[PDB]
Amino acid sequence: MGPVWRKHYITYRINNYTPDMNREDVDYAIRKAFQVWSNVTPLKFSKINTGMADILVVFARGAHGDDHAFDGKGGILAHAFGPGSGIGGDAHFDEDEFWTTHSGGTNLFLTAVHEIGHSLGLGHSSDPKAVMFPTYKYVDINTFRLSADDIRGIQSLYG
Ligand SMILES: NC(=O)[C@H](CCC(=O)O)NC(=O)[C@H](CCC(=O)O)NC(=O)[C@@H](CC(=O)NO)Cc1cc(-c2ccc(-c3cccc(Cl)c3)cc2)no1
Ligand SMILES: [Ca+2]
Ligand SMILES: [Ca+2]
Ligand SMILES: [Ca+2]
Ligand SMILES: [Zn+2]
Ligand SMILES: [Zn+2]
Repeated sequence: MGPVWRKHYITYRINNYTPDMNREDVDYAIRKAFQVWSNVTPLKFSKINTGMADILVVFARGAHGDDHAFDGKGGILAHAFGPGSGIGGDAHFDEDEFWTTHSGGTNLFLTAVHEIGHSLGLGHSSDPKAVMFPTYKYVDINTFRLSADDIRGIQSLYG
């Protein structure tokens, strides 16, 4: 019962890239994270490099221009705004973390799946198996799957 996008074609743009990973790996992680949600909804996501994207993906540090300042290494890893114009939908990742493609540091893909959930209108789950649970936990990314609770949540918003 949070806000939803009132359309099924949603664009995203990667505003900037963490130096922790190569650009191609950031692109891949974000694309795959969007795919997780498109797989179970009518939503389609297209990356754009120019224009006005709905969801802006940002890596930033500390106080970074909104009311949700980061806290340095550890603690909060990322945050995102629910659907709406402007900053609505945007997903922000704390550059003070060490973003990775793997089990070391903080896995970008898994964190992005969680944040994009918020960008689409989901809140937190109390189900410890849900990607929308409030605390990060590395799982085998090649066997990762949305929980039934996550699928219930997103299908209740779209479709
Ligand atoms: N406490 C911890 O274990 C870590 C430690 C961080 C560190 O020191 O490096 N920190 C967090 O988990 C923080 C705690 C923040 C707080 O409440 O104080 N959580 C986050 O930063 C969240 C913040 C948030 O909710 N943003 O919207 C970000 C977050 C949530 C996840 C997510 C990913 C996968 C899963 C998961 C769980 C079970 C199964 C599966 Cl398949 C996946 C569920 C959650 N990824 O990013
Ligand atoms: Ca936006
Ligand atoms: Ca932090
Ligand atoms: Ca970093
Ligand atoms: Zn922010
Ligand atoms: Zn969250």
